[PDB]
Amino acid sequence: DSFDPFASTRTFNLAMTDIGEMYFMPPLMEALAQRAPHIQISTLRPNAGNLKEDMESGAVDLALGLLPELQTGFFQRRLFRTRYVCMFRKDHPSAKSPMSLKQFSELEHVGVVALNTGHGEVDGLLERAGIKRRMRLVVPHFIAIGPILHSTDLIATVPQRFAVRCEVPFGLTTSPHPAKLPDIAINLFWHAKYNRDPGNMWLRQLFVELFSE
Amino acid sequence: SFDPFASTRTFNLAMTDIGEMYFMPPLMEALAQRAPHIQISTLRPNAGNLKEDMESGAVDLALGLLPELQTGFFQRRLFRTRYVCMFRKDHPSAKSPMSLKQFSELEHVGVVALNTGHGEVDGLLERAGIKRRMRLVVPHFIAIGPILHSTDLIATVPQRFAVRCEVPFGLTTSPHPAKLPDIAINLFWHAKYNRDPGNMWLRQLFVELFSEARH
Repeated sequence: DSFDPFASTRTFNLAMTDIGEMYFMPPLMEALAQRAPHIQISTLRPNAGNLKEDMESGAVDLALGLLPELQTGFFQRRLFRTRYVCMFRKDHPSAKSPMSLKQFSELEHVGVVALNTGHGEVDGLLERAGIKRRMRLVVPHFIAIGPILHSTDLIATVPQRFAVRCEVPFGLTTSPHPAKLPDIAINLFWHAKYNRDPGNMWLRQLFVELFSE
Repeated sequence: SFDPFASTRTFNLAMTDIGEMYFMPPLMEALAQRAPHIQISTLRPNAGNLKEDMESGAVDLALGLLPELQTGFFQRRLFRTRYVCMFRKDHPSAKSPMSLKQFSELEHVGVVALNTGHGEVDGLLERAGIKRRMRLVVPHFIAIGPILHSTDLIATVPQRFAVRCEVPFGLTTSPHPAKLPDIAINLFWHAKYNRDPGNMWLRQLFVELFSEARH
């Protein structure tokens, strides 16, 4: 086909995690305002069936995150790797940075289940490393984290990006995590069929320009 | 009997993402003094089979619209919330109260919000013949604040959600230019546990904290 961002009115469909939405969308829409102001963007969670078939059909253009299932017929590219960080409200009575493992186990925690994303492991990685945490609140997803941490003496274990997005708006501070946790690798997946498609290419290159390290 | 100051029970609460964002901070803040040894865990209403889970006792309370819960379920109105138009405060052109004209002229973020009272909006507007430049459509509300803060987009969003996001993201709101209905936000619990001291107490706390009935 052909592609002119100035004029293009095409709809792009992006699969991403909720945090992925929170992190990618604002600087992307900000960029798209000056680069392709007439195209449309719609996001969806990866779980919603069926990612392989939909990406193969063209219903979904790109996908971002761990998404380990996509292998054959899929090009991928790593935008960045992110570390886990301990985050809490700045005026916290006792929390300190860098935080000791002892204090970590002593304090009370909010847990994000984060089922079927790479961030679901943490609550188990800590358990298998023999680190007791007082789980005062357990929520499925990350949306309520900032608000909760701001109004309580709770602490949370979140990826560094979620921390940076929330630090200023909710008066939160962070701390290098007291527990040896792995990094998460964040990739950009696109189907091999559309590897040469000008539009898909352009949007890809934009994602790389914006987010890659 | 049930003693909050001593109890170490886990309570399970079914609620939407916005519901989480709104109910959870002032609740945990309150529980810090009243019952500092209990545990709370939340979940979306769609996950699992909610009636069976609530009847079995896996889920204690559920908050929202939830028209599915009719029989064997007692409900209690916590409040009524109205739709509001939100955007960043330093917006080049957006004004409050916002004119319907300007609303149709500006660009929008849509939250699909499937299986919610909030899902209807995108349709209610269409059937009222109101065109919108849907620049970005997202499934849920999590990315809204950040997006609005960084772009000249505007969004149709529930009153309380707006209240949560105004201060952190430097957002202003506006009475919605379109005639939209109010959503009724209720507290549901199963009839089996209507007399259960713990469940009763937690209900009473939810009423004390969030009910606007008397005033």
